[PDB]
Parts: sequence; structure tokens; C-alpha cells
Amino acid sequence: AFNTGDVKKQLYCIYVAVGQKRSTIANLVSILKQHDCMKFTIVVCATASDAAPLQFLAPYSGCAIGEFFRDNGKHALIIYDDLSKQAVAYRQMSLLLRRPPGREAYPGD
Amino acid sequence: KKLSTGEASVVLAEKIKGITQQNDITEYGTVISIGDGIARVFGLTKVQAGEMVEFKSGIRGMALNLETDNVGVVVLGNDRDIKEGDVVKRTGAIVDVPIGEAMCGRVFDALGNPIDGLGPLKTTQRARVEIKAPGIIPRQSVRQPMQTGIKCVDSLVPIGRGQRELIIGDRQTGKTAIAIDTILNQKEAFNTGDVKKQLYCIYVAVGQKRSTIANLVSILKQHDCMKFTIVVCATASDAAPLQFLAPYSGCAIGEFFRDNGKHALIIYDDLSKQAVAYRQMSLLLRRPPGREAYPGDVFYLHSRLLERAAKMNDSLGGGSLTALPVIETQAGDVSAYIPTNVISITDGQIFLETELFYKGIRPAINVGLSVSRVGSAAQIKAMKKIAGNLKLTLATYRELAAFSQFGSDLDAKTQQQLNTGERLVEMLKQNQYTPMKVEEQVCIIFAGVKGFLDALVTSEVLKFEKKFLEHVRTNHSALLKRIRDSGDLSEVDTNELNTIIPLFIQEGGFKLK
Amino acid sequence: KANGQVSQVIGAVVDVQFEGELPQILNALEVQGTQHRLVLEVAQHLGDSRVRTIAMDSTEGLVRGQPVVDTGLPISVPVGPGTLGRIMNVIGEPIDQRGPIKAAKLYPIHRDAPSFTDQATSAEILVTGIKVVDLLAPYARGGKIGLFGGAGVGKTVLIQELINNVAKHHGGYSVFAGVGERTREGNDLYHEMMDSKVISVKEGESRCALIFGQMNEPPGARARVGLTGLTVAEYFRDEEGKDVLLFVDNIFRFTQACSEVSALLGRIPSAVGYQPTLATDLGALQERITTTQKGSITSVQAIYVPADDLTDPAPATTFAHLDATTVLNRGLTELGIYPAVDPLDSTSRMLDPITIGEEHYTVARGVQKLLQDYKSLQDIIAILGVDDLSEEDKLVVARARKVQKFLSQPFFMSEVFSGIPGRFVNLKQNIASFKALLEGAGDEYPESCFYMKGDLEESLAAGRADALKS
Amino acid sequence: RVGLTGLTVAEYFRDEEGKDVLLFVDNIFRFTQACSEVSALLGRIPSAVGYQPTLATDLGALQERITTTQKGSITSVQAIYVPADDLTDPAPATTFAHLDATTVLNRGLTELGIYPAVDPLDST
Amino acid sequence: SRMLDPITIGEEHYTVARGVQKLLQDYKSLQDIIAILGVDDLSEEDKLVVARARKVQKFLSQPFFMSEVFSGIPGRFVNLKQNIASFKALLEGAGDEYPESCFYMKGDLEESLAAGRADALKS
Amino acid sequence: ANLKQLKIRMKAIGSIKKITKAMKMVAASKMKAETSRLSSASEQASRMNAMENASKNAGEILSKLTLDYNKARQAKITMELIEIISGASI
Amino acid sequence: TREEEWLDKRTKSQEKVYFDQEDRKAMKRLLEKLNT
Ligand SMILES: Nc1ncnc2c1ncn2[C@@H]1O[C@H](COP(=O)(O)OP(=O)(O)OP(=O)(O)O)[C@@H](O)[C@H]1O
Ligand SMILES: Nc1ncnc2c1ncn2[C@@H]1O[C@H](COP(=O)(O)OP(=O)(O)O)[C@@H](O)[C@H]1O
Ligand SMILES: [Mg+2]
Ligand SMILES: [Mg+2]
Repeated sequence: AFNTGDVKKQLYCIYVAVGQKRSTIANLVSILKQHDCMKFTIVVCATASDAAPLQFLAPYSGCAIGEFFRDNGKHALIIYDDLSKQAVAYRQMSLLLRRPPGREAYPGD
Repeated sequence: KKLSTGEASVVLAEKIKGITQQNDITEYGTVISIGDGIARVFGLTKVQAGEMVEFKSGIRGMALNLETDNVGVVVLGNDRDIKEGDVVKRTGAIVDVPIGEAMCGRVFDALGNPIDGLGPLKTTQRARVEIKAPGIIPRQSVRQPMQTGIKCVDSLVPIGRGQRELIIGDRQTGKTAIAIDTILNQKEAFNTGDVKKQLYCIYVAVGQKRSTIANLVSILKQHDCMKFTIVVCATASDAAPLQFLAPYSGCAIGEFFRDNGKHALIIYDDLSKQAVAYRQMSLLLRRPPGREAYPGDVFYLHSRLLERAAKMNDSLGGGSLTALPVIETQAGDVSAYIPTNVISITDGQIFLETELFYKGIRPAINVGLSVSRVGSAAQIKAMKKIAGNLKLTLATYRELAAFSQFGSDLDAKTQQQLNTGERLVEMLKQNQYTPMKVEEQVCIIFAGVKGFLDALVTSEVLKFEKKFLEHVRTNHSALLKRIRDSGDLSEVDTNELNTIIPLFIQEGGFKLK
Repeated sequence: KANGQVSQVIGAVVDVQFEGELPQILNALEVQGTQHRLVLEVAQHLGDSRVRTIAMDSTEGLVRGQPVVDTGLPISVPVGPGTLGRIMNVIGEPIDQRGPIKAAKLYPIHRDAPSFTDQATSAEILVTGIKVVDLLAPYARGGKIGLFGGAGVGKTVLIQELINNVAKHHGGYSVFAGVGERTREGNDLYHEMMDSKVISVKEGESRCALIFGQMNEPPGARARVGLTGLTVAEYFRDEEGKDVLLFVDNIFRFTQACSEVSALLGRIPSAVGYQPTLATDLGALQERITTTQKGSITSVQAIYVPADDLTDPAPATTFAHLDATTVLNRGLTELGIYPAVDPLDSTSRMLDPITIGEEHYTVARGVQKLLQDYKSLQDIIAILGVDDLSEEDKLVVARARKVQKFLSQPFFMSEVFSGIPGRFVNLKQNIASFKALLEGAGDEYPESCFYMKGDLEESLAAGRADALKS
Repeated sequence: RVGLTGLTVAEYFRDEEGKDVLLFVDNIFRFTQACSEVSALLGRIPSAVGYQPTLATDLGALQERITTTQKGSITSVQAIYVPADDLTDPAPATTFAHLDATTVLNRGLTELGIYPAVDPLDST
Repeated sequence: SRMLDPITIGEEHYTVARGVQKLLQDYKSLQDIIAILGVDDLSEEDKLVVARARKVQKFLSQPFFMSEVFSGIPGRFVNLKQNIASFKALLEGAGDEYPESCFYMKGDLEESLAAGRADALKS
Repeated sequence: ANLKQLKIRMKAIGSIKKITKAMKMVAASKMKAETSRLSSASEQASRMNAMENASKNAGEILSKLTLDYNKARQAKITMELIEIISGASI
Repeated sequence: TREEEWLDKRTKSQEKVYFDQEDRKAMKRLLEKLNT
């Protein structure tokens, strides 16, 4: 759709990688470049080495980038890699803050 | 450390100021914190554990935690009324509830306040809610039956006066139904005047909506079984402490009868819910939680209650207090915490299955698990004999039921046992709000064990039951009168019964095969 | 004049420090200087003139020392016909963008339940048009109604159909409070009520009010919006003895929101992570949803069953408050049957031979025995097959399959999924249809004709037509 | 502590009188359960399946004061209740660690008319 | 393994691996019923699958050099080509006629066939 | 291990064992008739023996699964209790 | 490890076959009956 001039079907793709080895994301970006599909893709990376708050904010950061297109008449596809990993980071960041834990140690909210 | 709730800034400020004015610290308290229906009060020394206290607004509370620097109180009402700084005065008396005969036929709150609106309650005296159960000597052997009216129960799971029988089952299996059926059967004595048999009934509602309670009262008034029953209501809207006290309030009302030589029956509905209310109070007080977050003494909570149902000896008067606690199992698993406790406390349990309820078996009583410790000692002389054979036949039939679907393929003398068991189970079925006198039960169970029902078709068993009782009630009234007075099935009556039953089956219009 | 000021902000829980005359519990506090109106609900007195409260909006942007005003009364929302046909928030703000709400007065969302003497219970059949419900679990006008379902079994679609079937042609007013559910469904329902003319822009019409505390809202809002919807209904009931239809989209979200903040409020967690006050918090709400001498309220509430575990504390406790219960089963969906109403588990306090006709009670029990017997046979059928069964068992299996398929009914709101127009079944026709099936009226025709049909006559005609077609 | 009270009454006969004593204990599971409750009340963190950390020690105390000496012996016959029919439950497991023999009473033997209910095979 | 793809490794290598996994998964889906009741009532194709899966599962095992003291048999090193050929021939049904014991702790398919052929020869 | 699934699997095996036990009864009856009549009997004998073996194997598996269910039940109680204690400590 | 799913699939499959044949018979018999 992007190559052909049909704007009514263009779909910007956003890929949010939470708690993934940078090697995996690099292979994925190379694959995207190989097919030339990277010109319309955005990759947000919060890898395992990154601090827990980063893994917690990456999905929200990506969603805001998508709201840009949403509010501007465009269409955006945001792909949150495992949200279970975001929950783990939030659990870590909250427990270290001395907040009372819930079932499976996850915060109540 | 972290801090102490007794180190409030206002209390500390007074010490720093140096003015030794406590505004009569003893017998008066000042609220320090309020949350989730629990108020911590500084001062208020000389307050007994479990005592009632009055707040500035008018709502009462119960002092449950006597700490060094404060008192943890559970408010008996809405928590919004009183705020920090309010004054608390100890009433000076442990919680008590009124007792007497003038209460029968009235709906009460957990504290004895009549909510039915029929008028002011006029009683002589009041009794403490919390007291010790009778010892080992004051008691006496359970030798007197408590006729529920349910065929299966009165036959296979007998309940004697002074016994603790647990009605346990999943949701919507017919537990409350059994309780109400018992109350209805007890009405014949009051109507007739047999003081020896009169059994006052007490229904305790815990965590139940007021709509079902109104329906329950209407049913009792409809069947006239009111005027000898007492309803104690601790509805879902009532605070947790009230749902925790209702059972003890009811038990005290029953002890009145027991002490005076009268016989009383108390039913606790949704007893498990009472544990939930106690757990809430305990967790909010920050007491150490145990399994399933229940406090350590949850078991104790129930024991001291159920152990108050006893059969007093003839010296004290011979009274008795029969209990029927209810328990709701989630997935039919009795391995949970509260079921195991209440099963270990009670004598026997009536286990209700939902699958049987679906299959049309009402009451959905699983006789395999259901057991009564007292046993035959409770039943009248007439039942014990036939009931033993009945239990054996049902046991063999449950063993054989595994091959029910393979009926014609299996040999004879086994499929016959299967057919016989079906007749019995159909005979044990019963409608709701239809209690049967013990004499009529004997005739029906007799027809079943002798084997006469094997002739009829299973679908006609219940028709024969009602139709045959009408004939016996009409013609053979001396026969029933003997069974009722003597209490035993004499040989002559046995022969008389054995002759007319098959004769009736023939002249009856119902088909056979 | 603001006496208090923010002192601690953690999540949605906020602590406030007051100089004098602390507010009673449950009062509403207004924070000053916020871009959007932020309200705090007093929950605890911590001492030293401190109160711990729960925020109704996002606490991001708050600052320690920010002044707080005490209103002196709990959260008050506008009641009356001014709310009819208008979407409202938990605190009474209009989110429909049509302007301010006109109200004769403001009522607080917290009040004591009605007494026992003024309960005034009454039983009267409620024809929903759904044959399975009308047959196995009849609904009572003025009694609570529960739809227990897991994720994606069809309880949302069922709520829409009840609205289409009952809300319309209903003399009284109707309220729809959707707490915790998704916002997409809210837009669909609003547009549907507008199309159906249940609500309109033209004043004096639009006999229905809407309250939404959807997911996007933080805790405390999802925990009190249900009370807001209930308060509107109570006015319509008490001040006018008018029958009220209260539709509560999932109420499980109410208890869930409470537990999300219970920990920060200081409470110890319960068995499954819920707050210790689950039963009382829930009962305080249920007891208010009841018919009384003045008026009647017919409440249809959906209870989400997480992981299809009916033993979860929330739905387990709710069971006791309901008069009629409708349990949705996921296995039926796999079979294609809709609605997926478990015929055996579903129960109704009105399923009594005295309340309803004896014939109705007799027919229902027969169906339940038939289905239960079929379920028992399935085991041996797996190993031996239907052939090795006896004629009696074969007839049971055949008739049960036809009955189970006949229980499926196509509703209007479901057309887009299936493509077949909805259908409405009267009570008399429903009982007769199932009574005939029990007698063997349809044991001749194929079971395929008893699928997504309204009445037995329609099903038989379709079977005969397919024959002439082939 | 009631179990220890009965145990003490028996120890007198063993040491002073020098004779053999027979100590019957209503199911020891309730003794174990009561100990668990006091531990919880005292604020001790519960163990695996809700029992107290001192299950072994609380149970071993009583079971060890029961033995044979030069003066006499205390033979204990104690009832065993298996919760949920789980022999691997901590209470019955820690108990079996002490039992020297087991006497299993069977209902079928009663039906046959034999009324020592003990089973020859199950008993060990 | 991320390395398992038709482009990185030969398409033949990938097809053989997927076939083995499909064979083993099919057999694994039947183990419960086979445990309750035998394979007699089992279909003919399913019985062939069961037999072939046992062979392959046994053939997967191999003796190591470092584990030579434990078992007492010399270790085996299997080149990639020999490995693929062995499993390809086994899926095709080369060694189905022989007993499954000849594939236990064997390096290459030819070794198993020689042992199986000797067992056929002995009788 | 998701006790709900274990209980379902336990329930299934019990039904299988029950049905298999019943068929063994039926096979004994039918085998008796054929021997009285006397290959057909051989079919019945093999069926009776096979059902006995199958019911036996099912029973072993059911006992083994019961152990795992009790094991899982104890762990679940322990895990939930630890959550409650950790929340109550702070 | 899922024996319950095995029984459920077995049950469904056998019922469908048997009752599909019955549906064939029922359409034929009623058609013969409707024509006259
Ligand atoms: N003997 C009976 N025969 C036919 N129906 C019965 C019988 N007993 C009870 N029912 C019905 O089963 C349902 C349960 O009645 P009941 O409330 O007494 O049991 P319950 O387990 O206490 O319910 P709940 O869980 O709400 O407290 C009701 O619908 C009742 O009408
Ligand atoms: N009567 C029905 N007929 C066909 N499909 C249905 C029907 N009801 C629901 N479905 C499906 O069920 C799903 C909706 O379930 P829903 O009512 O929304 O439960 P929940 O509120 O928990 O999400 C949709 O996929 C919808 O297509
Ligand atoms: Mg009940
Ligand atoms: Mg929904």
C-alpha cells in the first residue's frame, strides 16, 4: 500500500519490544530492511538490560506516537511485545518502592 | 521501630504542655482513628473485653482489642456517623439479648431489637450472649428424636435432640429448604398440645438479603408455623460484627428453653458467612492471618457456639437445644478450611449433591457420605428395624449403579437389585414444604423394604405413596394411632400392614409390572 | 475556603491534612488548581487531622501542599428526567457534550438500604422473549437478575437483547450503568439507543439514563459509578412509583476496583487478593437494588467469572443476593449454540409450581432430566457408540439433541454475526413447543431444523421445506 | 496442653509405681491442629500447608516422653485422622515417623459378623 | 532453535526435522489411551506411526565418548550428512522391518541395520 | 498444576475405568453363554481379559494422578498463604 | 495429557454420524408422506 499511492490503506506499523535481547531486535530490523518495510515502521526498544521503568514506559511511549497518526486522520498499528514482561517490570519497580503486593506479587492495579 | 498508634500528636502535645488533665480517662474515651468500621480509642481504661460502648452520635461498639495504648473497637453500625475526636463512654455491661416466650412469632435484629414493626417487645429478663457451654455431667445421652419430616433424614440420617447435625452442600441444593421443612413438622404438637414434643424453632439469617427473609416469614405465616419460631436477621447490609453476633444471640435465646426444660431447635443459615465477617474484623484489626486469611481461632469461634447445643439431664429440667448449622461448599470440596472445622465439631453431616438435584432427586441427599453419630439411638423403636435393611440395600445399589446402563446384558438377580433400588430412591423423594409425620414414614418405608414396590412402575411410586396414605389415614386410623403412641411397630400391626398393601396395589388404578 | 492540603500521593490513594473540622467519612473533597475537576472520597481518619481518600480521576499532576476544599456532603449527582437520554459520569459530569444537566436536586450516592418492614417483595413473571430463560430460569419483575459468564460467552449481547426486548415498550424508565467495561461497547450502545429511539435529542423523550465508569477510568471511579447509577434509579423509584429497569454492565469490576486500592489503604489482603470488605461492600450495593412499597426496580447485572471459576469470591458472594441466575457456559459456544445458557446450572427463585403454572414447572423439570440423562450417557457413547444403546437411550439422546438445539434462539442484536433476523417467542408458545418435543412431536424431523428458530411451528415448516427442496 | 497433662499422669505411674501404662490419645491430629492455632495467634509465620513451623518439635516432645525405661513403660495408642485422605500431609507424615505399629479397623469385618474390626493385611 | 529455517540450513534438513517432530507429536498424542488400553483397537496407520516413533525415539540416543565408562560402549560422532540420511531413510520406512532394539545407542543407521540384520541372521 | 485440569482428568479416567469394569462383567456373562453353546467365545474371553487389564491400568494412573493432585493442592495452599503473609508484613 | 478431550471428541463424532443418517431417513420418510 505504501509503494502504491493509496493513502486510505496506508498503515504505519509500530513495534514495541519489551524485555528482549538486542540481538533479536537487530535481526528483526534487518529482516524489515531486507523487505524494505522499515520505511514506514517504528521500533521502540526496552531490552532486558534496560531498567524496569523503561520497560514500563515503552508501551505507553509507543502508544502516544500512535495517537499522533490517530488524531491526524492516519491509521497506525502498534504491536506490544509480551506485556507479561511489562507487568514484571512494573511489579519490580513497585515492590522496590515498598508498595504492598498482590497475588503473584503483582501490584493491585 | 516504626511508630505506635497511641503516640498521637494531640495526646503527645498534652504531655509536653505539662497539664495533667485527662477528662476522666477511665470510663471515657477519645477516638483516634476510624476506618472500615474499626475505631481505635485512646484511654477508655477499665473497659472489659467484649463490652459495649456508646459513641457521641449514639451508635454502639464492641471493645475487642485491649491494647497498651488504645482500644480497637468494631462499630455496630454505619462508620460514617462518628469522626475523629468523638467521645466514647463504656456502657458498663457485656452485650446481652432479651429472652422469653413473648418473642416467638417476631423477627429480631442481632441485638434483640424487633424489626418486624408489630410493636414493642415485652419480656421479663435478658441473657448474656457469650457464656460457657454445659459440662459433661449436666448433659445426658441423646435418646429423643427430632423429627424433621424428611423421609431420607428421619430414616437414614436420624437427628436426636441435643445433637449437632451439619447441613453441608453447594449453592442452591436445598439446604434452607430442609430447615424450613423441619420447622413445619414441629407445628402439629403446638396445635395438638403435646408439650413433650413441642420444639421451638429458631432461624438465624447471616449474610442474607432482606427480600428472602420476608418471603421466608410469609411462608411461615402462611403455613401458620409462626408463633413458635424466632427469626434473627443479620442481613448483608448489617455490619460484619452483627453477622458475627447473630448466631450467639440466637443460641442464647435457645438456652432459655433448654435451661427451663423446654426443647428448642436452632438453625444457623450461611454459617460460613459468619466466618467471613469474623475474618474481616480480624484482618482490619491487623491480627495474624492464617489459611485462607482466616484468623487462628476461627475454629474456636464455631466450637464454643455449637457446643452449647446439648441435652441437659433430668435434674436441670431435661431441656435440649438441637443445632442445624448450614455450610456452603464451593466446588463440593469439604477439604476446605471451614468445612473441615465444622465437620470435626459436629456429630454428623447431611451432604447435598447438585448432580442429584439435577437428576430429579429432591432432597438431593447423598446417603453415602451423610452420616449420623447418634444413629439408631434417636429413631423410634419402629424405624430402627426397617431402616437398617434400607441402608444396606442402598449401599449395595450404589455399588451396583456402576453397571446400571448395562441392564439386560447382566445376569438376573443383579438387575433385580437395580430395579429395587430405583423404587426406593423414588420413594425417598419428596416435595418442598411437605413434611411427613413419622407414622406415615413407617408405612411407606415398610412397603419399600418388604419389596412390594417392585411390582409397580417407578413412575407410580409417589402416587401410591400419597394415595395409600390417604386410605390408611382414613380407614386404618387406629393402626397409625398405635404407631404414634406406642412408638413401635408391633407384630400384629406388621401383619395387618403386610396384608393390605399388596391388596391396595391391586385395587389401585396405577399400573404394575 | 480550603482548610486542607495534599500531603501524600501514592497511586490513586491520597492523604490530606486538615487544620480543623475534619469531614465525615464518604464526603467528597474538591482539589483546587487542577485542569480538570478532581474529587476525593474520604475513606479513613488516620489521626492528627489526616484523612486517607481515593481519587476519582488521575492523580498525575498533583503536588504536595495543594489546597483541598471540603464540600460537607458525599458525592452528590443530579437526578430526575434531566438525566434521561444523557450520558453522565461518576461525579455527575455530562460526557455527551450536549450541555449541562438540569436536575430538580442532587442526591448523594451513599445511603442506608431500605428497612425490612418496607421490603414489599412480589413475584410476577417477566417475559423476556428468550425461551430458555422464560422456561428454565424465569425472571421476576422487581427482582434481581444475574448473568454469570466468562470472557466472551455472550453476556454483553444478552444485555443488549434484553434492552431491545424489555426496555422498549416499558412504561417506566430504564437506567444503564456500565462499570469497568470497554468504551467501544459504550459508543455502540449509545448509537443503538438513538437509532431505536429509546433516546433522542428532543427533550421530554428519551426514557433512559446512562452512566459510564469504563476501564480507562482509574480505581475509585469504577468503584463508585455503580452507586451513581443506582442513585438515579432510587429517585425514579421513590419519588415516582415507576417501574425501573437497571442494567449493570459487569459489576465484578466494582469489587475489582476496590481491591486495587485496598492494599494502599492499609487493609490486609484476603484469600484471593480481594479486600476483606468484599461481602459488605457488595451487600451495601445489592440491598439498595430492591423493590419496595413505593416502586419496583428490575436489575439485570452481568458478573464476569474470571477463568470460568465460579468459586471465585466475587461471583460466589453475589449468588446469594440474586433472585434469578443465568449461567453462561463456554462449552455450548464450541457447539455453536447461542445463547450459551447452561440449562442445568441456571436457577430461578420463581421456578415454583405456585408462582408459575404447574404445566410450566412440569415442562422445565422434564427438560432438565432429559439433558442430564444425555450428559450421563456421553461417557459410554464415547467408548461403545450410539448403536449399542437401547431404543430407550437412543430416544433420549435424539430428543435431547433436538431440545438442546431448539434452546438456541437468534436475537436481533446478533444478526451481524449470524446473518439471520432476530425472533421473539411468547411464553405460551414456548411452553407448548417444549411440551410437544417431550411428547415426540418432532422426533420425526431432523435435528437441524430445530436451530435458531423461534417457535416449533416455524421449525417444522423449515424441515418440510428443505425436503421439497431436495 | 491437655495431651501433655495426660502424659504426665502416666509418667508418675511409670517412674514411681514402676508399672506399665497405656496412654490413649483422641486423634492426635487435633493436638497438632491446636498447636498450629496458637502459633498463628502468637504471630509466627505459618509453614508449608498452614501448620506451625514447630510441628515436628511440638509433636516430637509428646512422642518422646512416651517410651520404655528401666522402671516401666508407657505404650500409647493414638487415633489418626488423615485430612483429605492425604498420607503425605505434614501432620500424619511427621506422626508416622514415630509410629511403631498401626491397627486398621475395617467396616467389612463388622458386616461379616467378626467384631474385632482389625484388618490383618493393612495392619503393620 | 532459531537456526532451524529453510534458508539458513538446507531445505532437506528442515523437512526431515519437521517430519520427525510431527511423527513424535502424533505418537505423543496417543500415549494416554495406549497406556489405558493397548494398541490393538488402534488403527493400522496409527499403529505404523507408533512403531516408527519408537524406532526414531530410540535412534535419537547415542553413546558419548565421555560417557564411555558408564555404558562401556565406544562413543559415536555423527556427521551432519549421515544424520540427515539416517533419519530420512527411517521416515521412509527403511528400518521398519527390524526390531527397535537395534537402534539403541547406535551412531549411524548402517550400524543399526547391521545389528538388526545379524539378529535376523542368527535365527 | 492447575488442579482444575487435574480433577477433570481424574474424573475422565474414573469414567473410563468404570465403563471398562462394566464391560468385563458383560463379557464374562456372554463368554459363559458361548461356552455353554460350545471363536465367538474366544472374542469374549479376550475382551474380558483386555477390559480387566485396561481397568487395572486406569486405576494405577488414577492413583498416580491423585498423588499429584494432593501435591498440587498443598502447594497452592502454601503459595496463597505466603502472598497473604508478605502483604501483612509491610 | 488430555483424556477428557478425547472422550468429548469421540462422543461428538459418533453422535454426528448416527444422527446424520437418521436425518437422511427422516427427510425421505416425511417427503414420501408429504407428497401424499
Ligand atoms: N424437595 C424439593 N423438591 C423440589 N424442589 C426443591 C426441593 N427443595 C428445594 N427445591 C428448590 O431448590 C432451590 C433451593 O432452595 P433453598 O433456598 O431452600 O436451598 P439453598 O441451598 O439454601 O439456596 P441458597 O444457596 O440460595 O441459600 C430452590 O429453587 C427450591 O425451590
Ligand atoms: N447470540 C450470539 N450468536 C452468535 N455469536 C455470538 C452470540 N453472542 C455472542 N457471540 C459472540 O460472543 C462474543 C461476545 O461475548 P460478550 O457478550 O461480549 O461477553 P463479555 O461481555 O464478557 O465480553 C462475540 O464474539 C460475539 O460475536
Ligand atoms: Mg438458602
Ligand atoms: Mg462485556
